[PDB]
Amino acid sequence: EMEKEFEQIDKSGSWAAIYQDIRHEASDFPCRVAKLPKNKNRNRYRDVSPFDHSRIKLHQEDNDYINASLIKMEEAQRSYILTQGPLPNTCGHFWEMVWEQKSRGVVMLNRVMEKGSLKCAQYWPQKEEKEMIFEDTNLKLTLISEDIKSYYTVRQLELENLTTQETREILHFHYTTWPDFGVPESPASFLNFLFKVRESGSLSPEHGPVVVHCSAGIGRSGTFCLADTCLLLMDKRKDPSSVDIKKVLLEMRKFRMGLIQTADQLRFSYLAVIEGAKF
Ligand SMILES: [Cl-]
Ligand SMILES: [Cl-]
Ligand SMILES: [Cl-]
Ligand SMILES: [Cl-]
Ligand SMILES: [Cl-]
Ligand SMILES: [Cl-]
Ligand SMILES: [Cl-]
Repeated sequence: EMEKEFEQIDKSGSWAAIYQDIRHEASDFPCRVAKLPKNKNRNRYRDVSPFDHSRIKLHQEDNDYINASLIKMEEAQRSYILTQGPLPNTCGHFWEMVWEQKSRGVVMLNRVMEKGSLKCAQYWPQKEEKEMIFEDTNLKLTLISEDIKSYYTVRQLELENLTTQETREILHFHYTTWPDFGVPESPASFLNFLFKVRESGSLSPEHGPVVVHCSAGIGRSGTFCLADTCLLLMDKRKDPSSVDIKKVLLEMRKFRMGLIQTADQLRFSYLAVIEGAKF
């Protein structure tokens, strides 16, 4: 069904058209907090801001602002936090958010440097013996171990609230092979990656929402949540063919602007849902 639609769209060369339809129909809500002068250095891209209604609020007495959005997919029964790649001055805020929201997993869809350009701060420790302390938010972060595979890495991180000395194990799922240009030829690796995250238990309702990010937290990140949600709906719905990817994406864009940044990413999402459903 979705296969047929895909084939027709591919044949017609109309991905760019469908995508522009989505941009035109997308929700528009205020982002007043994100745009306050005092928050200028908390935003990686001035063009990418969380809506006020869905933004994640930090709990400590300071400025509560982080560029992150709660995407709550009611029918699919899953929530995600989408956020930008942390900046050098917001790494403490990032881990404060993970703590306060009770996240079990963090999903990273970029390399820290791509095409020789910085897309994200080095917000986790690369070496066991060199832990990170975030003094502003009073958190400690230690690399316990990592499982480096050919197309992704999973790291076992220990996050300690230095105030209470409570510790939590955070799983860091790092997809390291997203192409420098465009999207993956095949969704196979991306899909295997998604299934790994699912198998880990990180997406379970017993935990706080998974934190998903790329550089701006809308493009590859959008692809990840969109595919996951659509596959959920297909599995749950009485009539699995009734899942409309464009409608699902518009629903998600009620919670964060700009999800899926290109027609190629839209096409890739279709591809991934189709292939994933077969599995
Ligand atoms: Cl201000
Ligand atoms: Cl990296
Ligand atoms: Cl490449
Ligand atoms: Cl699942
Ligand atoms: Cl990115
Ligand atoms: Cl639908
Ligand atoms: Cl857009």
